[PDB]
Amino acid sequence: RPGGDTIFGKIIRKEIPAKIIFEDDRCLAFHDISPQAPTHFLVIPKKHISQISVAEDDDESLLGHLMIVGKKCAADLGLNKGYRMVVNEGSDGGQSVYHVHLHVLGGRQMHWPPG
Amino acid sequence: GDTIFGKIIRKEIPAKIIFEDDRCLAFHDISPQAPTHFLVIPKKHISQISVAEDDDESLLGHLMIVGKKCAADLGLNKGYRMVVNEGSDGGQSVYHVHLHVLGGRQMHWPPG
Ligand SMILES: O=C(NCCc1c[nH]c2ccccc12)OC[C@H]1O[C@@H](n2cnc3c2ncn2ccnc32)[C@H](O)[C@@H]1O
Repeated sequence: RPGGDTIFGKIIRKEIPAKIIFEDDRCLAFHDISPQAPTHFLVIPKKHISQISVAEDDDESLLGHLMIVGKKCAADLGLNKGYRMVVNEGSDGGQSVYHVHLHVLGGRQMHWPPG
Repeated sequence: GDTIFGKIIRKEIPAKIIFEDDRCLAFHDISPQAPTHFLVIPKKHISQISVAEDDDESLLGHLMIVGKKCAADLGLNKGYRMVVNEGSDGGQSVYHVHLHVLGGRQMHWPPG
């Protein structure tokens, strides 16, 4: 299926409700249901890629697109004091959904280390 | 608006370089927050992700691809976390765009 089998595939296909921020032919941005900051959203590819470790060389511009859409959405949402973008890989990185996704967090001071 | 990362690109100060090509550089972070902690930066001086141009998408993606190939080469088979900080709330420490890659331990939630 277009978008894959994960929960994020179902969001892409409008089978499960989500609070969409932005959508184009390549990606979808929506608020996280378990926010860790005052603003916390995800940007995901519509093409299913399970995790960043298996991304193809030809997936470069798509991955870049996630970050451009992320920074544009942060702007549109009024994160003028800044934000943090996170991609997690595998067990050690902390991945509960195996569909590549960019976390964007802001509206408070983010601390170091980033987990 | 030169930065310390500009000096690193120009080879004017030491850094432990992992990988270089014509448009980016990966090197170990001087202040590591995990057993493995490196940066991937563009050679082009983009001050912060918030000012990246549309035309830069491919380059930003390249940082992530380079980062994931370096992680594999450094033996990070249990996973890793990639981070880009923007602005004071993001805790951006150097005004030259950089991708952090951290692994070699469990990374926690929230991510700061
Ligand atoms: O994979 C990850 N890793 C980060 C967290 C983590 C998990 N395991 C770890 C072990 C260690 C450290 C961190 C972690 O995050 C997936 C994200 O998807 C979010 N999410 C899941 N379902 C929906 C949704 N967001 C909107 N939705 C709308 C409708 N349905 C959903 C979820 O809240 C989470 O932040």
